[PDB]
Amino acid sequence: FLVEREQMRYPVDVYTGKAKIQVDGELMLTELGLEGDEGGPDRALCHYPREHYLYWAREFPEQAELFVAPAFGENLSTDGLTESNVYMGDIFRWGEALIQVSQPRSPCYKLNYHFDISDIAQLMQNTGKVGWLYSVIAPGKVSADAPLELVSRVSDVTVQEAAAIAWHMPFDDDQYHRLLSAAGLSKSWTRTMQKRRLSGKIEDFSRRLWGKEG
Repeated sequence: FLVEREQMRYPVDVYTGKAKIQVDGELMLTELGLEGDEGGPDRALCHYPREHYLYWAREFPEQAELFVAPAFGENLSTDGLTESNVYMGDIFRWGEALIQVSQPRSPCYKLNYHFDISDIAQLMQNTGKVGWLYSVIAPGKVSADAPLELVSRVSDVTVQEAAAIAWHMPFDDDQYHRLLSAAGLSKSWTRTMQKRRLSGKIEDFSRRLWGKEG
C-alpha cells in the first residue's frame, strides 16, 4: 500500500435530482446522500466513470446523444477511476466528508426503459461497466470544486473482481469467502454472498435484468 502515500486526487462533476442536474457550489453530504437529492446508508452516493460513455456511443451510434453524464443516474462523474483501479473498501476524503466504496452498482431492467434499448442492463452487466456506490463514513460540506482524495486502501478486491465474482464466475465458495472479507462491503452484498454459501446455489438474475420478460 504505497498508493495511500501518492496523494491521488481526482476532480469530479456533481449531479442531484428533482432528474439529475449539475450542482456548482457547495452542498451538504449527509448520511443519506446529497442535500436536495433523494440499504440506504450503503447506497447514499453513486459513481459512474465518464470513460464508459465513449464505449456506449461507439456501441450505439444511433443514440449516441442519450449517452452523456448523468444518463446512468450517477451523482459523481470523473476521469481516471474505473472498476479496475477502484477497490472495495477504499475510503476517500471529499471536502470535509469521508466516503467508502461499498459495492458495484447492479444493473437494472429500468435502464432498458430509459434508453429504450432492450438489453442495456444485460450489456452493462456483461461488460462490467457498472460503476459503484459509496456509503457515507462522515457527513460534512463537500463541493464540485473539491476533488476526491484516496486516503485509505484497505482491501485487495477491486470493483471489477467483485463484479466478476457476483456475475461472471461459476459457483465458488472460496471467491464468495474472499468477497465477504473485503472491508466496507454493503449489507445486501454480504447477505447475497452469505446466502450463496449456505444454499450452495447462485440466485437468479433474470427478473433484475429483464422485468416481466425474465
